[PDB]
Amino acid sequence: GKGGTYP
Amino acid sequence: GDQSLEESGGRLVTPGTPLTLTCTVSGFSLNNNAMGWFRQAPGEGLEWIGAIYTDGSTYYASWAKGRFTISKTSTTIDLKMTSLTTEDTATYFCARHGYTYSFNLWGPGTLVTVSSGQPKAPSVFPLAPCCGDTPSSTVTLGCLVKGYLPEPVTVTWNSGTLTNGVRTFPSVRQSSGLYSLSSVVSVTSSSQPVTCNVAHPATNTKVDKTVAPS
Amino acid sequence: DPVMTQTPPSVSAAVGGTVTISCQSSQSVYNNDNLAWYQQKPGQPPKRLIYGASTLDSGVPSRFKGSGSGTQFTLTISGVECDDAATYYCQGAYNVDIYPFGGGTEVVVKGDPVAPTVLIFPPSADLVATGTVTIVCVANKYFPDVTVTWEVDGTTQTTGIENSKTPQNSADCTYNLSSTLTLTSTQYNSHKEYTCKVTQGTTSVVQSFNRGDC
Ligand SMILES: [Cl-]
Repeated sequence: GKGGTYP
Repeated sequence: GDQSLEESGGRLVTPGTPLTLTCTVSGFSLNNNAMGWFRQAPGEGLEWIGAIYTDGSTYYASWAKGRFTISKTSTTIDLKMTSLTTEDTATYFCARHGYTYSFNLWGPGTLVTVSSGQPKAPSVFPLAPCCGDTPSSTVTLGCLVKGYLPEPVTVTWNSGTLTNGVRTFPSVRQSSGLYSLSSVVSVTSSSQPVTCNVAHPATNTKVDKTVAPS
Repeated sequence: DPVMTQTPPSVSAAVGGTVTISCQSSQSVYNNDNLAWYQQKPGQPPKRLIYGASTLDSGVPSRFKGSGSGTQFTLTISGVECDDAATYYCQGAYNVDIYPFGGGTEVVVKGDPVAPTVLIFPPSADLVATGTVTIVCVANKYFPDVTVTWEVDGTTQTTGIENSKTPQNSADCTYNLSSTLTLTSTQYNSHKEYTCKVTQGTTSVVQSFNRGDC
């Protein structure tokens, strides 16, 4: 669940 | 597009008093993006406090575990802080996680001041050249903004319509804990009057000072 | 919990020169390249420059290059400009849920020499009436760094002095400086000549006033 839709 | 973050809640707090900061997000989903909180003590380095993942699981820096709590709604994350000491005085930032596991969007920050001082409005004094100085085609006039707590103050000239030739210095904290700064502006000596507009959000005070060339 | 160490703490380079900053990680970063670089200027949030060790973020000049893999990384600025004066941070990601930052590197950019203009502002009558006088001296638009001395009736002051230097100008690398002398009104009223002396290498500029003239 870490990170995201963009770099 | 319009992707943004904005932190709020920063204020003066006495040691031991709890404080919650809020980070309001725009233009993306917290179901698809993790978020972090960070801080930077005055003159010191950026440091990670903790993170909240898309499922609402939380992760903290060793020193922050137990004292700091992160939660979120559809559009906000918060940072519930307890057992605050002067070491927690800092600018607090929220940032968005990217799939490279670095932080790709940052808010402007909110200032937390942990202090046994009291919220104190600035006293504003005009800065003008000594009476009997030989005048010029231009003159530099200013405002001394002193004795306030916490930061920040805003200083404008002619209600934000005068920006050319404005120099506003960084605040300095005196050994007492109070802050001071000056702002100066160079204007044509023939020009209309200049007024500095000082606002202190913590005390909701505004002071105007029209500075006579002396 | 992984630790990033950044060197050097500080570096100075001339406009058009090259700066190199190093980051060591205590453990291999995730996928050997989850390492990011950020720029931060005073009063601003950090701005990510590089992600995945070598990819430039959007709205990042091509003069910024990131390299390295595993535990050793480099940021190089090829053709430094006055806009690149800032503190730079590295941040790793890992198998573990920790997002550590390096301690920072301050980059000072050496521009063309410019002598200061120096102004002194005597205290307003209402400031004297507070029982504490603040005398404000400014050194406007200069490079390289100056030293300030205060004299009262020709005697060098050793206390009550506070200096505040602006960030480097993003076009021309120049500074502004405020220096204040703080005295009781009783001390102010028992001396005549107040002098701000600003020295830049072998040149000094004084601004003085006589309390009785203002
Ligand atoms: Cl999204």
